[PDB]
Amino acid sequence: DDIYKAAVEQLTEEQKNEFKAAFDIFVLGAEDGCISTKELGKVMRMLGQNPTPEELQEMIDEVDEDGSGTVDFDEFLVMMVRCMKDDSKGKSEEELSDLFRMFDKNADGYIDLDELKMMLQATGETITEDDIEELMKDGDKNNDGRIDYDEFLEFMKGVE
Amino acid sequence: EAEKAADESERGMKVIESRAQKDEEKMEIQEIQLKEAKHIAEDADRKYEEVARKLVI
Repeated sequence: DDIYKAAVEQLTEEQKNEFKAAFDIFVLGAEDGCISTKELGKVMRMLGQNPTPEELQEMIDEVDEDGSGTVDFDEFLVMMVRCMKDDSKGKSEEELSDLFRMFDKNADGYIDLDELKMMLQATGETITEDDIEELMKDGDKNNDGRIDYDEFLEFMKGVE
Repeated sequence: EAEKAADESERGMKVIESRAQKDEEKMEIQEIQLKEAKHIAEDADRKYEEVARKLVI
């Protein structure tokens, strides 16, 4: 979304040095970015970042959307920066508890994924295929018919 | 005496030239070998992390 565009605008130069080092290491001259996911993972490990093997697998399976290997440095760079950790623990657990206290209009020690749906509906925001289903699926991730407090934590932990 | 000494000195100089060239060859060969070694090391490291994860699970 627009957050990725903003992150592109706020290009952090400290990590930009390492990302352009990756640009140089990969591109051996007029290379149109064939996307060597092996080279991608080797760069990710080399540059000090800690990519999970599943993250590198996703990188392998979410590249070469052109079909010719040549992937625009824009989308590839966005994928690289987002796969890189850019977050501060996603708020505080005390904030989470206080806000869940706010959300417990049912006053039953938790909230409901239906209650969650209605509360976000009160926001007057667009709900789509990206929205709606997985929202309630992962809010009550354990699928108790209601969103427990720890379920509310696990739904959006580490996210700002 | 001086001319004979000149011939022998050039002899020794040329011998050291050739030896140094051979050594440079061996140096570059060991250099590419060392790079290959580092890559093998990193591959083994990744495999190790992976198998550790599996065993924990």
